Parts: sequence; C-alpha cells; structure tokens
Amino acid sequence: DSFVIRGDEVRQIAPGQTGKIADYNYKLPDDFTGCVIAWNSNNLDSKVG
Amino acid sequence: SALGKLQDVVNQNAQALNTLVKQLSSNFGAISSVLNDILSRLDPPEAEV
Repeated sequence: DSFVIRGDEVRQIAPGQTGKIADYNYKLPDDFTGCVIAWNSNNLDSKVG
Repeated sequence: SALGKLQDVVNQNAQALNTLVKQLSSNFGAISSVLNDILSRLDPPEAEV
C-alpha cells in the first residue's frame, strides 16, 4: 500500500493509532501483520511554488 | 459455641468467598482494577496487555 503523508503523521501509520490520517485516510487493523516503510521525499514531492 | 466445628466450616468457606471477591479490586500490575477504564483510556494494542 503506497501513498504520501507529512512527517508528523508517519506515527499514525501503525496499528491502534488515532489522528487525522488513521481516522479518515488510512487505517491499519489492530492485529496488523507486516512492515511499514517510510522515507523522506522532500527533493521529489516539494515545489518552489 | 458448642457447635463450633460446623460454624467454623461455614466461616472458612465464607472467608474464601470474601477473599475471592476482594481479589476483584486488585490491579495485579495493570493500570486500574476497573476493566472499562482500561478499555476507554488506552489504545487497543496496550489495553490488550
């Protein structure tokens, strides 16, 4: 499952978490089995404007 | 007191039951002896523990 978020919300991508992303955007199950990988993409996803 | 023996038996049993009931007030290392407070306060991953 691939997507993009902001750094402060990376914590929300985990079982049993709450917040904007977890509640309304992407919710993992409490018994989630698998891995979560996140890396900064400021050079790629940022624009001067 | 002549029938002490019989009475004693009763007492012993009662004490057991009483003790059992009081054990419901112990946290046993948890954060609260009240199940509902644990459910409502912590996230499911740690409320499970």
